Amino acid sequence: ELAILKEERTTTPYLTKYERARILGTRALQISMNAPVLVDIEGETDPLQIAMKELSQRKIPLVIRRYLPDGSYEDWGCDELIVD
Amino acid sequence: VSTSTVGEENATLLRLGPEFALKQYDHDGNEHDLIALSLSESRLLIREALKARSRARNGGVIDDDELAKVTSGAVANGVVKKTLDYLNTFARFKDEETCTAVDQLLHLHPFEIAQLSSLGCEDVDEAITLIPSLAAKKEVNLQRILDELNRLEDPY
Amino acid sequence: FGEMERDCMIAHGAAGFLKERLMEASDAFRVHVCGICGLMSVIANLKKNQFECRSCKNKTNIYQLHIPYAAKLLFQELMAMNIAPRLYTERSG
Amino acid sequence: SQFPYSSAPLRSVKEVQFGLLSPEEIRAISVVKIEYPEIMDESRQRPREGGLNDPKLGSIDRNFKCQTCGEGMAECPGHFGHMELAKPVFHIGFIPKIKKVCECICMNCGKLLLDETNPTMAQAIRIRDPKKRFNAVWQLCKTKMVCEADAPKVVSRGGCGNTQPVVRKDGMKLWGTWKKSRDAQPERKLLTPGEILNVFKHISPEDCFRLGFNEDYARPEWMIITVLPVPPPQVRPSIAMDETTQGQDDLTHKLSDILKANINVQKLEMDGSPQHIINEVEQLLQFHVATYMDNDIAGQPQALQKSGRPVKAIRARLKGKEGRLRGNLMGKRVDFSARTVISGDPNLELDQVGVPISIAKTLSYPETVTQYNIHRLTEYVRNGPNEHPGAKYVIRDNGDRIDLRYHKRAGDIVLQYGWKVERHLMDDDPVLFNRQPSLHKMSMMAHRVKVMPYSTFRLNLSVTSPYNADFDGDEMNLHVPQSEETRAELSQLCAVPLQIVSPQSNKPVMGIVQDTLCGVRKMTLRDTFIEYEQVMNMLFWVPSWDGVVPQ
Amino acid sequence: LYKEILNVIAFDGSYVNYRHMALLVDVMTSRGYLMAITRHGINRADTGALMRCSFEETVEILFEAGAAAELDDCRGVSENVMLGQLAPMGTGAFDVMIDEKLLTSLP
Amino acid sequence: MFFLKDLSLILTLHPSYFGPQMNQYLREKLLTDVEGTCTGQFGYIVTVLDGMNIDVGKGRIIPGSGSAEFEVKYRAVVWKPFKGEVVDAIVSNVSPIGFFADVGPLNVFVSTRLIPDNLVYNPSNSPPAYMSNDELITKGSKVRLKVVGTRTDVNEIYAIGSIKEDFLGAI
Amino acid sequence: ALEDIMVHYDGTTRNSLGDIIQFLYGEDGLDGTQVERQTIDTIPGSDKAFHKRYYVDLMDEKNSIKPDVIEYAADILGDVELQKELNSEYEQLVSDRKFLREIVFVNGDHNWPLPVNLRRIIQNAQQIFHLDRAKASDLTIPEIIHGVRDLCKKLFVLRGENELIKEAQQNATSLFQCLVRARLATRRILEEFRLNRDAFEWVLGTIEAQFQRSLVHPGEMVGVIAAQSIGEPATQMNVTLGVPRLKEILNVAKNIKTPALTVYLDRE
RNA sequence: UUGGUGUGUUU
Ligand SMILES: [Mg+2]
Ligand SMILES: [Zn+2]
Ligand SMILES: [Zn+2]
Ligand SMILES: [Zn+2]
Repeated sequence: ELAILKEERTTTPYLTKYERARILGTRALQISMNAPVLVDIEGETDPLQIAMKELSQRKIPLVIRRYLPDGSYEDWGCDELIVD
Repeated sequence: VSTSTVGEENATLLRLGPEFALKQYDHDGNEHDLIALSLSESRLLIREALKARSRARNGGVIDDDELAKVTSGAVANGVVKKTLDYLNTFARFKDEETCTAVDQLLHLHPFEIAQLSSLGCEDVDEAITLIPSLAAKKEVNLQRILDELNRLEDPY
Repeated sequence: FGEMERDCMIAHGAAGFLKERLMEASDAFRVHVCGICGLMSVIANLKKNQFECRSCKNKTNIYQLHIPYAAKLLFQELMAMNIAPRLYTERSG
Repeated sequence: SQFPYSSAPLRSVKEVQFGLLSPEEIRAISVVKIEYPEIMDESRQRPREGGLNDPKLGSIDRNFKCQTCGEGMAECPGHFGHMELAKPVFHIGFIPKIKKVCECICMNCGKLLLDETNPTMAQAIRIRDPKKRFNAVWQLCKTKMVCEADAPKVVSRGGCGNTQPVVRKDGMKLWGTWKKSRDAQPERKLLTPGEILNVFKHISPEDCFRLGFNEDYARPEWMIITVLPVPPPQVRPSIAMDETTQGQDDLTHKLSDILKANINVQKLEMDGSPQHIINEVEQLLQFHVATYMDNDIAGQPQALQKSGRPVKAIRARLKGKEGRLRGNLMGKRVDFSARTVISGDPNLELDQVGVPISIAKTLSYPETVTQYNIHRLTEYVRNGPNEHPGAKYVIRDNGDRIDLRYHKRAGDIVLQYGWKVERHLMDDDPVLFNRQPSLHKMSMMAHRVKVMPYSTFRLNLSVTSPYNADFDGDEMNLHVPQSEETRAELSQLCAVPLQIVSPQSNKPVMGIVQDTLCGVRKMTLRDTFIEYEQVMNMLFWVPSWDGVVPQ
Repeated sequence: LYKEILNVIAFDGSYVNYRHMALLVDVMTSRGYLMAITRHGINRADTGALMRCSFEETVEILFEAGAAAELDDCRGVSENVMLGQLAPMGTGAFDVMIDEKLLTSLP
Repeated sequence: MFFLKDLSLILTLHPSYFGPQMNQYLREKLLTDVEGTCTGQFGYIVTVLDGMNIDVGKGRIIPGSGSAEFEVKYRAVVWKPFKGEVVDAIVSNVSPIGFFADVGPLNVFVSTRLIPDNLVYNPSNSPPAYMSNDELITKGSKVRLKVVGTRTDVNEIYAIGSIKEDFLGAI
Repeated sequence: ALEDIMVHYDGTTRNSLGDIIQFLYGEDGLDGTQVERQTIDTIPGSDKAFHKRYYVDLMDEKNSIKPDVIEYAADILGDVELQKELNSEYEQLVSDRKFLREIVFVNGDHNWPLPVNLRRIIQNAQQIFHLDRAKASDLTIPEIIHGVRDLCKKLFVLRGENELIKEAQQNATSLFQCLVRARLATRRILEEFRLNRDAFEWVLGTIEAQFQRSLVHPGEMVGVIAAQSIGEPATQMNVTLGVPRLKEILNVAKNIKTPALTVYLDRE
C-alpha cells in the first residue's frame, strides 16, 4: 500500500544526531529496564555510557522508520546505517 | 481486545451483522467471499490444525480427548473438547473424500451452503422451512442435492 | 515553563522532553472514548468494570487516552457550548 | 503506574473530528434532566436531587463517591447534564453564519435559490473547499431576491413564489423584511427561533452538501439550541469562602439564573399571559443563554455579579493570555523546577552549575533499580531524606509510595530488581538550565551537577554571554528530567559543547569575558617574563597538561 | 523581499546566514501571494485547526472548526502538544521498531 | 455457525522479555490469550489456524515507556450463534422448566413453554425425560432446535431455544 | 508563523499540509552552522594573472613544471596526450570563470560563505607530512586530473538515480565543485603548495567525509531556529530602518511609510 | 488549605 522495497532507498544512509539521540535514549531506557548488554562493562555502568559503548561499536537491535512525507517509509536497520 | 479486518440479526432473514458480510477482506486488503463452514468442513480444519500444531512442537514426528489437549489453558481445553464431540456426533461427511464431493456438489449464499450440509434433510419441504432464505432463489435440484447428500452420508 | 521555553525546546527539537514536561510532571489525566461517536461520554465503573456509551448503545468500541486535564477541561467546556470535538484514533482521509 | 488499570488499550489521538451537536445526541448522552432552581433540599445536608449539584453528575466532595461512575473525585471526569429549555434559542456563536444561511434559501420549502442551471453557480458547485464554496454561494445568492416557485408547464422546484426576505441582524434578535407585495407593507418582524427551526427541519441533504455543511456532522438545524447542556461541577466547583460556607462558581450562579428564567417561562403558558410578559421572559431566557457563553457582546451592558464585577463566562475562560490554552495548555506551570539567584565561579568547567544543598534535598530523580546500581542506592536509603547524598522514595513495581520521613524501618528493607528509587540530586546528572525569557536556541542548555554549600547558583563565566546574565540578581530556573529518555535527549543535544556555534550568524557565541580576557592580553604582551617557580603552579592548573614543561 | 531583510538587519553591522532569510522569504511567498504574518495569514490557511486556534481569535476559529465539520488529522505541532503526544520532529519525526533481522543474528 | 475469521491481537511486551525467543513467546502468548475466549462481536474463538507459523511482525517501541507493541495478525475458526438459526444439539439435563442442550461450545436452555404440549416431563421414569407416544427426550438425546434468542455476557453467551415449531424435536 | 517546518528525508521543506517551500534546503542542503567565508580564488584578478598562475604548457619548456618538485620529470615534455587533458581542464576553468563571473557572483566580490574549508586540510597535511622538501615528488598530472574529475561526481547531496536527481545534484554542488577546481588545479598544487601522492589521497578522502558531515540533518526545525535567529538581532537593534521597518516587512503593509526606487540608467 | 481583585518591587 505504502511501503517501499529496501533497494530504492534514496534517503541518506547516515545516522544523524536527532536519530542518534532517540536511539541513545531508548536503548538506554531498555538497558535500564534490565535488557542485557552485548558489549563489555569496564567502568561504564551508568546506562548512557553503556549506550554510547554500544553505538561506538554499532551493536543496536533497533529499526528507524523514517516517515517519508507521502506516508511510506524506508525500514533502515541500525546495522546498515553509517554511524557518524 | 481482539479485533478484526472490518473497521437486528435474524438468521431467517440472512442478517448476520457487520462482521459477517458477504465480502470479507484478508490481512492484505484483498477482497474475499465470506467463509462459512459446515459442521463437516469445520471438523476437518479443527482436527487438522490441532494435530499439525502438535507435530510442529515435536519437530516433525487420532483421539479427540487427546487432540484437544494440544490447546493452552483449561478454558481452551473445554471449548475445544465440547466442540469436537459435537462435531464428532453431527458431521455427516466425516472424511475429506466425501467432503470434497459435497464441496463440488454445492459449488447461492455461503450461509445456506453450510446449512444444507450441516442439517440432514429428507425432502424439499423440510429444507425451505429450516432455511427460509432458499424461498426466492428459484433454482432447485435441491432434491437430488439432498438425495446425493443423504447417499454420501455414511452410516453410523 | 512558559511559551518561549517550549519554543526553544522545539528549536532543539527533542520533543520527547516536551512530552515529559506537559504530560508527566503536571496534570496527567486519563479519560475514555467510545470509538463510534468519538466522544468521552463513557461512564467508567471499574471494580465492576463496565461501560456504556449511552447515546449509542456501544459497549465494545472503547479506548482510553492520556491527555492533559486542562485539555479535557477544554473538551467539557466546548461540549457545554455545543461544539463537538470527536477524537478518532485512526487516519481517515 | 500513575493511573489505575483499565482494559481499554492506550492509543493516541489522530484525528480531530470537529462538528456540531444535534439536540438528539445531547438528549442521548446524559443521565439526568435538570429541574430545580434551589441547590439545597431545604438546607438539609445532601442538597436537592433535581437541582444543580446532582451526585449523578460527579461529586465535588472528597468523601462522597460519585453516584454514576462509582469512583472517587480523583478519577471521575464528570458527566454532562442538560437543561431542557422550553423555548429553543440561538447559539450565540453562529449568528452571522445563521444570518447568511437565512439569506440563502427559501422561507417556505427551505430550498437554495440557485441550482446547476445558472452556470457560474454550476462552476461554484465543483469546489472541494467547503468554506469558499459557501462564500461563492453566499455571493451569488445575496442578489437573488425571489424564491422561484418555478425552476430558476411549471417546473415547480419546491417553492411557492413568495419572495425572499431581507435578513438584518440585531444582537440576539433577527429582523427579516419580506417584500410582501409592487410595493406594499414590509413586515419587518422578529424571526422567532422556533419558526426558523421548523424551516431548518425542511432541508434536503443536497442543500446541506452544497451550502457548506455536512449531514452527519453539521446539520444546520443544530445551530439552534433547544437543549442547552449542563457541564459536571468539576468545571464550576464550589470554593471554601471561609472554610464553612461555599461561594459558588459563576457557572453555578448562571445556570441557576437560567433555570429560574426557565421556570418563569413555563409559568406563563400555564396561565393567563398578557402576550409581552411572554415576550420579555423569553427574551430574558435568550439573554441568560447569551451570557452563559459570552459576556463581551457589543452594544449591550455586561452581565454583572454580586460585587460589581463582570461574570466569568466560558469565552472568558478561553481567550486571553491567561486562558486555558496560552495560560494552561500551550504553556503552563509545572513541577520539578527550582529557582534562585546566581553567582559567578571561574573555578569550574564549562558544563557545570553549582547546586545549593537544600535544592538538592528537595528535588530528586528516579533512577531505576537495576542490577548494576543496587549498592549505592541502598546506601542512599541509608542516608534517608535528611542527608545528602541520599534518597526520598521507593516506588515499587506496582505504585507504592513510601515517604521516608514517615517510616521508622529503613533497615529492614531489601529492594527488588526493577523497582524505582528517587535519589537526591547527586553530582554529574543532566539538569536543564534556563533563563526567562528564551530568545534563541541556546537559551536552554544542559549542564552537569556540582554540589556546593552557601545557597546560590554557580556558573562558568564563559556561559554568561549566551544566556545574557549579569549578576545583579538574575533568576535562572532548573528543570529536572524524570526519566532516562529525556536525560539522553538533553545530554546529546542541549549540552553546551554541541551548541557553541550559532546559526544566527554561523560563529561561536560563547567566548571570553571580562577578567580572563583582559588578563590574558596583559599576560602575553612581548615584554612579560615569569620566573620558573611561579610557572610550576601555573602549568599545574591545566587539567590537560601532560607533565612536560616547555623549554 | 530578501534584499529588504538583508538590508535592514545588516545595517547595524549584524550578520545573518543566507538560508534563514531564504526560508523566511520563501514561506512568505509559498502560495503565490504574500502570506503575511498575522491572523489573516495563518488562520486563512487550511492547515491544522488547533494550530490555527493557538495563535489568535480562538473562540471564532473554534466556532468555525465545529461549524463546518473539519477533519484535522493533527499533523500540526500545537495539536500534538496539547493532545499530549509524541510531536512530529526531532526524535519524534519517526518511529522506531524492533528488528527480527538483527535479533535473528543474535543468539 | 462456524466461520473462518481474520483477527488480530495487540500484544505489549515488557523490555525484560527482549530476548532470543521473543517471537516464539508472542506466538504462545496469542494462543493462551485468544483460544477458548468468547466475545459477542465474533463468538467463541475455537482454534487458531497455523499457530506455529503466525507472523508477529515487528514491535514498535512506545515512546516514553520502552515497551514494545506488536500487532499479531491471525486466522481462526470461530463459532457464533444467531437468532433464527436451526442447529442440532445434545441434551445435557432435563428439569421441570425444560431441558438444556449442548450445541458445541455453549449450552442452550429450552423452556417448557417452548416445548410442544404432548411432551410431558416424567420424573418417575428411569432415566427422567420429556415423553410422548413416539417421542423421547432424555439426557443424551439428539435434538434439533432453533436459536430464538442470544444473550451476551462477553464471557459466555446464553442462547434460549425452542422445539415448538415444524421439523424441530427429537431426531 | 513557522512552527512546524521540518526538513524531511528528501531535502525538501514542507509545512503540516505538505506545501513545499524550498525544493532543496537553503538552496544547498548544507547545515547552517557549518560554513566559513572563504575565497573562490578564480574570481578576481586579470586574465594575465589567471593565465600566468594556471595555464599549463607542455610544449614550451620553461612555462611547464620546474622539474625540481617532481620525480618523473624525464617522462613528460611534449606529449599532446596529456596536453589535451590540460587544455580541456583550462577550458573547464574558463567555463567556471565565466560561470562564477557572469551568472552567480556578478559583481565579483569573491568572499562568500561556503562549506568545508579545504586550505586548512592542505596545510594540516603539510604540517603532518613534514612538507618542506624542496624535493621531487612522484604524483603525476593525470592522477590529479582524474582525482578532481572523480571528485566532482562523488559529492552526493541528493542521492538516487532519477533524472531530476542527477540534474538537482549538478544544480546543487556547482559552486562547491567550482571552489575545489578554483583551488586544486594542477599548476597551483604542483607549484605553490607542493604536495605528494599520499597527502593528495588523504585530501580526497577527507573532503569526501566532511562534505558528508556538513549536510543538513533531517528534522532540523529550521523555521523555529530561523524565526528565533532573526528575532534575536531585532532585540538589540533618510530611510526607515530597525524595528518598524522589520514590522512593516513582516506584517506586510500596502502602505509602508517611505518607499523608494533603485533606478539605474543606461550605459551611455 | 481558599478564591477573586488591586498595589508596589526584582531581572
Ligand atoms: Mg541585569
Ligand atoms: Zn458512541
Ligand atoms: Zn462518575
Ligand atoms: Zn418559496
